[PDB]
Amino acid sequence: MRAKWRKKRTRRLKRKRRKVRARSK
Amino acid sequence: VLVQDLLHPTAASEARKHKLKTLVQGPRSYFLDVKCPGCLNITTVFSHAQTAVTCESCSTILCTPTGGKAKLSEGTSFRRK
Amino acid sequence: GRMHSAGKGISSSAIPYSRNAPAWFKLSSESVIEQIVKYARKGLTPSQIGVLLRDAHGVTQARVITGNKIMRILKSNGLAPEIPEDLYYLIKKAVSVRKHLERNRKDKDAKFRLILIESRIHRLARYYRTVAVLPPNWKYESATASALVN
Amino acid sequence: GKGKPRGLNSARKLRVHRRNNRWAENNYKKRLLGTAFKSSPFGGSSHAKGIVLEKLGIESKQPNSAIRKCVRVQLIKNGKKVTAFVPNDGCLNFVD
Amino acid sequence: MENDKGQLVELYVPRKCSATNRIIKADDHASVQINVAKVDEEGRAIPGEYVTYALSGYVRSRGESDDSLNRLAQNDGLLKNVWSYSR
Amino acid sequence: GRVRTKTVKRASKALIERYYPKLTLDFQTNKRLCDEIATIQSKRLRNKIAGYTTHLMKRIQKGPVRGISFKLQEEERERKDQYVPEVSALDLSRSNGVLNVDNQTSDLVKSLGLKLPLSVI
Amino acid sequence: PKKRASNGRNKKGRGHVKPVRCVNCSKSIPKDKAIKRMAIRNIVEAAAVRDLSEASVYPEYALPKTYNKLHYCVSCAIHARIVRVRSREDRKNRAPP
Amino acid sequence: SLPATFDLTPEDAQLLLAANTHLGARNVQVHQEPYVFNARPDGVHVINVGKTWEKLVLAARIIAAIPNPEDVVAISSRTFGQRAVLKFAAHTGATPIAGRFTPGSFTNYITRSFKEPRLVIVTDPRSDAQAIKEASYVNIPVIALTDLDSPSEFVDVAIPCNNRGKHSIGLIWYLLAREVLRLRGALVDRTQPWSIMPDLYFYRDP
Amino acid sequence: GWVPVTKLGRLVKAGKITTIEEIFLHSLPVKEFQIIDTLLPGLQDEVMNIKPVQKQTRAGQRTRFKAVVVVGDSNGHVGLGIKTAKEVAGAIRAGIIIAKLSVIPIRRGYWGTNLGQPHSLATKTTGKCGSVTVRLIPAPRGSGIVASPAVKKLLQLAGVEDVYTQSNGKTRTLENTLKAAFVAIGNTYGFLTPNLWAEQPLPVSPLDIYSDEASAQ
Amino acid sequence: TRSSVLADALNAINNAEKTGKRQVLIRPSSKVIIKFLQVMQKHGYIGEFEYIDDHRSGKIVVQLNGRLNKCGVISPRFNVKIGDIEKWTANLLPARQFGYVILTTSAGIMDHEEARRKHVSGKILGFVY
RNA sequence: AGGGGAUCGAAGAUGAUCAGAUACCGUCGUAGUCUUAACCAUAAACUAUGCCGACUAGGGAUCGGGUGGUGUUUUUUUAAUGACCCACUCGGCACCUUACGAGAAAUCAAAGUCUUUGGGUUCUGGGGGGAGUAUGGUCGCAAGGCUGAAACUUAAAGGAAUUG
RNA sequence: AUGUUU
Ligand SMILES: [K+]
Ligand SMILES: [K+]
Ligand SMILES: [Mg+2]
Ligand SMILES: [Mg+2]
Ligand SMILES: [Mg+2]
Ligand SMILES: [Mg+2]
Ligand SMILES: [Mg+2]
Ligand SMILES: [Mg+2]
Ligand SMILES: [Mg+2]
Ligand SMILES: [Mg+2]
Ligand SMILES: [Mg+2]
Ligand SMILES: [Mg+2]
Ligand SMILES: [Zn+2]
Repeated sequence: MRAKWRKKRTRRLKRKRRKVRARSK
Repeated sequence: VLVQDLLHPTAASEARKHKLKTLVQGPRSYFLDVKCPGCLNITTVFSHAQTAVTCESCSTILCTPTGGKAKLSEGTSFRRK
Repeated sequence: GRMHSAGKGISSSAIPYSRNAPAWFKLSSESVIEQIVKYARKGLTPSQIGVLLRDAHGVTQARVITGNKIMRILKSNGLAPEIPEDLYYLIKKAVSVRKHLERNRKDKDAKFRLILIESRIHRLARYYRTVAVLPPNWKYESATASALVN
Repeated sequence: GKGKPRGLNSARKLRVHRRNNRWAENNYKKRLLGTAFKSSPFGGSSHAKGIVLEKLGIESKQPNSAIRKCVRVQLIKNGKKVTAFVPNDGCLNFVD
Repeated sequence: MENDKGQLVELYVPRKCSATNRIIKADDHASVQINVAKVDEEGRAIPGEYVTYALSGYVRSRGESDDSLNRLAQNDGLLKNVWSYSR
Repeated sequence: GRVRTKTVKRASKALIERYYPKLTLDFQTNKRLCDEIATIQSKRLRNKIAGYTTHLMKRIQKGPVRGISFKLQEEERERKDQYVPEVSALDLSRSNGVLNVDNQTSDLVKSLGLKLPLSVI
Repeated sequence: PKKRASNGRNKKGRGHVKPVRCVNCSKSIPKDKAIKRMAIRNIVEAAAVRDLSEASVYPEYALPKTYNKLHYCVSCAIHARIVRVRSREDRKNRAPP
Repeated sequence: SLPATFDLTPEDAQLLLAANTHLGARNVQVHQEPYVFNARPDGVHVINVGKTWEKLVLAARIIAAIPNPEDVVAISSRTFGQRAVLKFAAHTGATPIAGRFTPGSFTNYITRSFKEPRLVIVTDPRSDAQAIKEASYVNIPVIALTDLDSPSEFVDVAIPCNNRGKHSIGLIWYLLAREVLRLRGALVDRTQPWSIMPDLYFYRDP
Repeated sequence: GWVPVTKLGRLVKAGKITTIEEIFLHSLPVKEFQIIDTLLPGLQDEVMNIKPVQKQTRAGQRTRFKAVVVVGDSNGHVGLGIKTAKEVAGAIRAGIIIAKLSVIPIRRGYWGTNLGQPHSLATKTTGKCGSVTVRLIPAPRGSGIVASPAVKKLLQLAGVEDVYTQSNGKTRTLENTLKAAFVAIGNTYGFLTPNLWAEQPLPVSPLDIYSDEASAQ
Repeated sequence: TRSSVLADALNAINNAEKTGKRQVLIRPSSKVIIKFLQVMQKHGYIGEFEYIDDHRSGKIVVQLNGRLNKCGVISPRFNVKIGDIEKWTANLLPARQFGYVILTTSAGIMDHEEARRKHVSGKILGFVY
């Protein structure tokens, strides 16, 4: 995969992880 | 080349080199005795004078500052010492 | 060179090899000293004193003619300023830049130049404090910069 | 210069820079972090006893063939489960 | 390079360039040896009698062999007003 | 096309390089001695070689051509000399018995030679 | 590797150059990189010059020219053959043909 | 060290000035030529014909030092000097190379070629660069007729002269041959003008 | 026979030049291997390696064979020849020819005192070919040749008996390593030591001393 | 800025020697430079050199004779013990028979041979061979 | 968050192609594009070449300043500047040739003055992935920025160049 | 203008 699109997919994954972690406490 | 007299370069070459890049650095400027419209003194004026030098006992301009050497008001005489 | 720039300019004065007064110079050492004191009492800094001396008179270097530097002559005759000449002009430049910044507030270039000028001021003041020219507690303050030069 | 301080009084910076850059070596980093003790089921030991859990046929990677007849073994020391190859022609009948 | 009891143990004491004093190597094929025939009694170019100059391949490659040979010849005679120490 | 190949051109060239005091510029007598001074294995090739030799001989009499050196080009090169004889080497003529040079050339001459007719103007 | 000794553009000591749009495809290309060709054509190209000189009411009209600077991107210049792929040594030749 | 007979006489001095050897290259000149007399306006430089004569004499002595005359090879690919080198190798025993040098003449010992000179003289170093390169491959000293803008690389003896003028080129080659013959002994006295005129070396277009 | 060309070869056949030291002194270019054969009769050769070089062309694998050959007697002389040919035997023979043509002198010296028959090099020397750098350091007696097998073979064919070697770069490139070692060996006579400072009278070349050996009668 | 005038002088000398020049102008030509040049001249690696006394720090013109393979400084000026002089000579010089490691010692600037026959040591300054 | 919002235009809507084409192409078109006041601090933020200092080839252009000329041209009334030419010089953007030299080579007046290794100094890298991920800290309104592993996995990945 | 895998 293009490195830019790998970075974008990783950023989306990081955002999803941040959301799922924030929902827990 | 590979062989030359670094201690006795030609006077033409030394006059061609930059004032700092000569064998021993020295000023290429000088002083002039400007013939004043008055008397009692001959004013000494730097060649690269940054000032608009006036006569010692008068108010006439002897030179006008420029980037390098100064002007001479277009009426003057000047001895080069 | 150009401590706060990319320039490599070498333009500077190339004083003559001779440490003695020129032959064509006939004015007395006491006379040129007296003219130096007259200019200083008229309020000229050593730089402008030397400029006038070499432009309108024939004195080439006050050190080679009178055996003493202009600032040293002024200090010996009690005309030395509170702060050195170069520091005073650096502070004045900083004051001008800051006064322009107050009225512009968008000149990021002026802000950058003010930072450069103030860094130069602080380094020069550190040197002067080290050599005890300024008091050891001397501090340059932007809020009091103008009151020190006017 | 060569990109490093040469000054006679720069020994502190030289040794600190060397200390920082030694972390990029695998052996040094593993030794200083003690990776073998935590990871590496053999807890920094050459050999380890275990109890055989299962005979498995692990197919060799390309371009090869000939599944290798390994065994899943639970180590007595720490209970971790590892796979061990049984090297000889046969010799899987020699383990149960 | 001699040994104890002072006998030459080294082969091929090499020649040296007359302009740079560096060794002319055996594989220095850009180097040149120049013989200038001696003149006796208004010419006649006595054969087998020369003034000999060695010029290194480095000098010849740098294109200073002409100036160096002018200087060396004028130093040895052979030339009167070509090369000047000041320039 | 009627372009001649190597085996014709080179053979004709060699035939000239070794048989110049020999066969003239007529093909009929050029092909005859080819049989005795060359072992050609086909009459068509012999005719081709003889024809190119004839052409080369016909164009050799009007100026030497490249790659033909039969030990007579040097003799003719020595015989043909002195294009413009008996008039001058461009010395002491074409002027008022002087050299029309510049002032800087005048100083060049006065450096060492004080005896030279100069018309520096 | 680095194909061109300076770059595929002309920018040294500049840093940034404002872009221009390719006349063929409208691609944004820096002005120093765009291929620039001046087209100075007769209004009547070659064939109807005689017809327009005949139909003209003015003797010796001296018909005008159309001037147009064309800025091309690299892809469009190569496709339209304003410039062509050159040999490695021929690339180091800035003189126009 | 050379006796008084070897200095530049007025006859060959005015010969050089007539053939325009002193008209050197334009204001652009290789910065390895101290043979330059002060530059005249219109760009043309003045070559010191005295230095030209002394360099010519030194080159002549170097040629005379060669034991076998055929070991001297004179090279000129330019048309202006082909006849000059042919005359030089006709008078002296040198080996001529007029026109193409056939690169590989000093290396590459294949026939029709492969002379082994002990000295090579070239009319123009720029047009005969290949010969100079091969000489630097096989240790061959080089004399070159060099203008003020001629390359000095692998040029052991430069003779400063106008290499644009056919008269200057032919006269320089003629003087080289004459001095070589005088040193060898073919010309018993070096005071006679060597009656055979220096037009045998000039090129002829018609 | 020989029937020489390249008049240096004619002189060598005629026996006017009897040692290769004169050729080295006058930097005479050598073009025939028979000169080296007649001047160094005891010149033993060794094939360092033969490797196939392949050119891809229309199913490819042109697969020519390149041979590296080191020739030399173990007294002061080595040559290195690298040559490619269609066949291994021809590549080896042409490599031997090229190595003989490339034979150069080596300057042996003393590590310590002047006890005769020098055993080491006069100075440290470095040669570089490709990325490989080979440095030869003088070593005390009995050290041997501390070098990799190929460089050690080249040095022992050069006659060095005690030397240290240091190598940098991809030394597994045997051709580059051997060329670098050859350059380092050759630099021994290009390094100017104080014991070579004394001026020499610049002797006359044998091509001038015996000049009547270039003609065709 | 300028940090070692001796380093600048020796680098200029190296560049002139390796370009084949027989003379080299070095500035500002300090006393350490003068002493180093005097050691090189005493050991015959350089010829006559002129100190040009401008009323600045000065200049020097050195005459080179082509016997200098390499001159260089060791920066920093490492302290060298008598036992470490041998290690420095082994590292820097091409051979044990020639070449000189130059030290600044309290007995003066001198080559390692003079230093070890005076039984003195100090700081390493450079090398010449 | 205000103002402005012509044009183009992430999104979205659509027409056509395609096997599918909510892609390329076409028509609209929101945010944006513009500006003020605050954030953000990231780019192939590139010359993929840190900064200061010295030295080592040649050359012609060009920008700015200066110096000189029996200089050409412009008028004020001697001259002067203005523009231009020639030469030199300092500083700058670069360029051409050659490289003693350097490099793996492409190429490089620096990427040279390095095994003949040391002018001063800052930062960064240690096979390829995992991974600029997890975690902690910190900054941000957010998007994210800075700092940053490990387990595990792999014999290559990669650079330049050659021939097909 | 387009034409998918090995
Ligand atoms: K298999
Ligand atoms: K809008
Ligand atoms: Mg500076
Ligand atoms: Mg700074
Ligand atoms: Mg590519
Ligand atoms: Mg940018
Ligand atoms: Mg499409
Ligand atoms: Mg970044
Ligand atoms: Mg970067
Ligand atoms: Mg890694
Ligand atoms: Mg690749
Ligand atoms: Mg497949
Ligand atoms: Zn386009």
